[PDB]
Amino acid sequence: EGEHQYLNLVREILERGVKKDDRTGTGTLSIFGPQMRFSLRDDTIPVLTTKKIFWRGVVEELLWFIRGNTDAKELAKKKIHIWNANGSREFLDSRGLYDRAEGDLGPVYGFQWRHFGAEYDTCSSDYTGKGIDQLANILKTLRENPDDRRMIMTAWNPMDLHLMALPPCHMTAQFYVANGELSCQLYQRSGDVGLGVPFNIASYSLLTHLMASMVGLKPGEFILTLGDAHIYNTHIEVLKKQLCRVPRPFPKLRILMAPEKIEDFTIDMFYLEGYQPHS
Amino acid sequence: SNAMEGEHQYLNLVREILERGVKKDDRTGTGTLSIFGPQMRFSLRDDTIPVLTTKKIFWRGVVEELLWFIRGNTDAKELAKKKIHIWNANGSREFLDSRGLYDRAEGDLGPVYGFQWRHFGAEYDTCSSDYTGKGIDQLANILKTLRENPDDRRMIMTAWNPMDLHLMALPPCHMTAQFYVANGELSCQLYQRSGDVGLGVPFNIASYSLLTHLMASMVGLKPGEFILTLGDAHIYNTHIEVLKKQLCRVPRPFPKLRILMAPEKIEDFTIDMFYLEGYQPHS
Ligand SMILES: O=c1ccn([C@H]2C[C@H](O)[C@@H](COP(=O)(O)O)O2)c(=O)[nH]1
Ligand SMILES: O=c1ccn([C@H]2C[C@H](O)[C@@H](COP(=O)(O)O)O2)c(=O)[nH]1
Repeated sequence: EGEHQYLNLVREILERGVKKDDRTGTGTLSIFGPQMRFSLRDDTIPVLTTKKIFWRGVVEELLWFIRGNTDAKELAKKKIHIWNANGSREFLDSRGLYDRAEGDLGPVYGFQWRHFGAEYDTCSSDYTGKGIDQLANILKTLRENPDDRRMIMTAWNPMDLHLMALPPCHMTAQFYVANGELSCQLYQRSGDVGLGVPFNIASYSLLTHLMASMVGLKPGEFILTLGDAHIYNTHIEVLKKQLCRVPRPFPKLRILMAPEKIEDFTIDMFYLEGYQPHS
Repeated sequence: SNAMEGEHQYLNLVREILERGVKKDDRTGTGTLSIFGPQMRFSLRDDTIPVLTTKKIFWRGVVEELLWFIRGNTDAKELAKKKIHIWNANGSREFLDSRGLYDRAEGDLGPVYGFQWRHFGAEYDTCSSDYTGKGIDQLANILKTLRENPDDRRMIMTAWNPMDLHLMALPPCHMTAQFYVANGELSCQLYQRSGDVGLGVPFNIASYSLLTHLMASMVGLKPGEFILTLGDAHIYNTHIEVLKKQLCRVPRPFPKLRILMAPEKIEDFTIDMFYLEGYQPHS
């Protein structure tokens, strides 16, 4: 049912979610363990049509993850300011990272993907050949042994959590191949269904399409498995309004080229075709 | 996944892989029927524990393997002493040599499951080594969080340590678990990257459901649900006919777990402290 899976999850949380408080104390409606499956066949990419998704933000954040970058200032340079708050002096101080420079998020997401286990210094440091390159290893495995049942990429490193501005949310992904098609399952421990989740869906779906082009496979499915899937009490009314919007068909991703190395992908190499969101 | 489908979810999953699974080769290439991403949900309410009734589950094996994980133990010889021989093959001289672990003593599985639960990040020496206060005790940290901040969305326990994989006899299967609390009920979701639906999966279901029941008793919570999320869910070509025969079996109601006491520390639980009530499997 495509987008209707997302909209039915919103509906389910509104109707059956339990009243649960978050870190600050801000209330949520919550359910545990829901799953959503999106077809990536016929170039489809699940970018929501009932709300306009910040596609440029999705792309730049992903490429920044793929490069193994952790400097929020590098995103701020591209006019993507989604990570600036968690890289602020006041926020880093609140986490006990007083020595850490402004915008230096620590060994978050991408650093774990490309350099798992490497000793973190700063965001500007040279990490070439440091730690375990999980992403490069998955790409080599998809080319040489696509039936492998261990194609895991994790950002969940218990030893580095204290060094991160925030612990990973979209924490573990698994890759799978069947009938020349690449599928991805993301385990996400916590999901703000109203804000973060639509962005995570577009992000990992883009990652799967990009990875498929790297290894001569076709995109299959993207599965999002959530832990605590919740709606903030402040979002209920705006989400109720979004539920009345009739979805339009999902856009198609057009990849113009794939470079030799996945970290050399630029926003110019691919684009959304027929993206018609509600205004 | 729907909680009150009980054992029918499992029988529907077997039927699903049988009818819709793709022909996929494994490590050796023995052949499987495979599907990606299926989920099962089991209610642990009213003391229910999802131990399959369409096939007899080795309950004593489930229990002793779990307690051995909870203790952070990795010596297959310690399991063998309890007449549980399920890990003996992967601890054998021939198998350890096949993994390039020639220096490794027989039965020493390396930093597998339980060692990661209790000592994530600790430097592994042998199975007999003293690891008291070494590495990150994920299980003890989850238990403290369940007592102090049950709404926490970071109660993760992982065995997936990329740096230790080469030291293990086998990479972790049941790799990451998340805990959750709502209305005084404890739920567990397990992410399992690979599942042999015919053999390992029924055992993993009973194992993590037992762990949830045990953890709840430790922290004054009631068991809620156990969610199993699979990556590659498969059936080996050699099991197709035996599984088709199991599909003709009508499930009986699930047994109930009776916990007599909970010790101060979870690693001090013994098989004598709890038992299965009304377990009626097909013979
Ligand atoms: O990619 C992300 C990152 C964060 N969040 C949301 C989930 C929670 O509402 C919040 C993080 O809070 P904790 O789960 O860490 O408490 O941000 C997402 O939805 N997606
Ligand atoms: O707790 C476990 C451990 C293993 N397996 C099965 C899954 C696979 O059939 C096999 C392990 O093989 P790989 O996924 O590592 O290739 O054992 C399970 O079902 N459950």
